[PDB]
Amino acid sequence: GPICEIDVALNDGETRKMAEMKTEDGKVEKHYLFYDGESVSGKVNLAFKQPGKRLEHQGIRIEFVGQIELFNDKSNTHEFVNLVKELALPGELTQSRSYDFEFMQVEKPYESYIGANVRLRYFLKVTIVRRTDLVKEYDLIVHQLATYPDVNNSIKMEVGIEDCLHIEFEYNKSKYHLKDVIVGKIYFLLVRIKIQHMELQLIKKEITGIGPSTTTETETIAKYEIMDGAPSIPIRLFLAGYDPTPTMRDVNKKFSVRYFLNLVLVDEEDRRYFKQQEIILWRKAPE
Amino acid sequence: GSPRVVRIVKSESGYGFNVRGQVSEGGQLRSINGELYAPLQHVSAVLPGGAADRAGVRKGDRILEVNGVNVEGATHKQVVDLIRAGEKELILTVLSV
Ligand SMILES: [Hg+2]
Ligand SMILES: [Hg+2]
Repeated sequence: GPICEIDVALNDGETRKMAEMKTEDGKVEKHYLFYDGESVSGKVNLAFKQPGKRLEHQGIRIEFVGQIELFNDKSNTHEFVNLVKELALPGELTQSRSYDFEFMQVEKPYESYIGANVRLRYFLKVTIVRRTDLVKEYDLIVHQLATYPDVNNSIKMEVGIEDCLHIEFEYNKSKYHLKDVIVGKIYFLLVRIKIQHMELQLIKKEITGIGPSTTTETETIAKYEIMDGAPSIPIRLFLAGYDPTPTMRDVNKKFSVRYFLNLVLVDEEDRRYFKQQEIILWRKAPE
Repeated sequence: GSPRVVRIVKSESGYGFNVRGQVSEGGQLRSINGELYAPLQHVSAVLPGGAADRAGVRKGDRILEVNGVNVEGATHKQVVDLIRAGEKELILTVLSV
């Protein structure tokens, strides 16, 4: 076509904050950050390469879209959120033009999630309806905030065979915020048998199924190598160095993301012991 | 659903309204009128002609404060106990449906 490019410029501009999501490659991508209920407003700038050049179009649109995209191949894709703003009726453009848009209080229920088997995305999409329409997408990030009291639930998990070997792990809460510290103690209540190796691991389970069809991808956020072995021990796990996401549960039934503490132990007999507990992560407001 | 104040003068037996909502403390921050709030209790029932009905409390109203005390995130018992202070005038700050 005759357009050099489609530009989307938010009003918030310099002042509005930005966030970084990891792409599939692992490069950082920076985008403007929004919350539930916040307005999305700006300008759409269309530039012709050459002025006085008629373009006949069926329409000019901008949309705000919250998308869930499942298994990487299409098309289980559905838009839980869709707003439309018509910038121009069927007609023509002979010269660069700059449209205003404003979506007034925009539901953004879910935090953007880029996953191996699922993607939840928000974007502004400029569409020029022709003849194959011209499309431009402008990526937005949404964070889900929450609030919980500072108290100690003092959960514990144990790895125990019976009378001969017993190991207890005790930590302060079942719900941690994204910059929180997990505070723990590993009690050796009983060791009739030497311990070859002990691990504490923080892992994420992304469950990306619909109905009977179900799939789990597991990743290990952290490892605490308590014992190379073999001879209680205080545990402090600092969530802020890492890059976890809040717990996301049954999001549109499409997927869930959950976080677990695993206590893994290996004895002198090379027998493995495993105990797993779920913890809930949340994002504390910036302010 | 912009926030407004409501003054309910105890009449006879009750304030003439009921509250339902979450048992847990805290929760997600969601927008009401583009403004973010922790989960809120709401008015489940209003007794017709009762003291809350005259004061202009409407069904569905979500309680942001009780006598100026913010109750975002509060459990159902907390709010209910706070309403039952027993004081003859109750002032609510509510977010209408
Ligand atoms: Hg250009
Ligand atoms: Hg033994």
